[PDB]
Amino acid sequence: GDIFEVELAKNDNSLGISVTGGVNTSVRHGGIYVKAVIPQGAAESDGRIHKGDRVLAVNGVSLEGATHKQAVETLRNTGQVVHLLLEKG
Amino acid sequence: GSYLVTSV
Repeated sequence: GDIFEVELAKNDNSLGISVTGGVNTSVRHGGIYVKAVIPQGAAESDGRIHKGDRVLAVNGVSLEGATHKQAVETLRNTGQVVHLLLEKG
Repeated sequence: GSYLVTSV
């Protein structure tokens, strides 16, 4: 329920997380969700991103209504310091 | 049932 923002500096083209979901998937009610955080992702976020967080936005792009491919493309096509708006699982 | 996981 809590909304919070994280800032993650991409290395090796990676946020160090994996995501599931999309309006046309069976995951929850169509949102984008953090499925795993690998130690690189924990480091980039100073421990603040967690499995089960819903990803609401990437920088200026809202993920409302995104398909899985749209969310992945949005997450991939950015660099340097990435801003994520999240909702606690 | 079935879902896709994508590392980013």
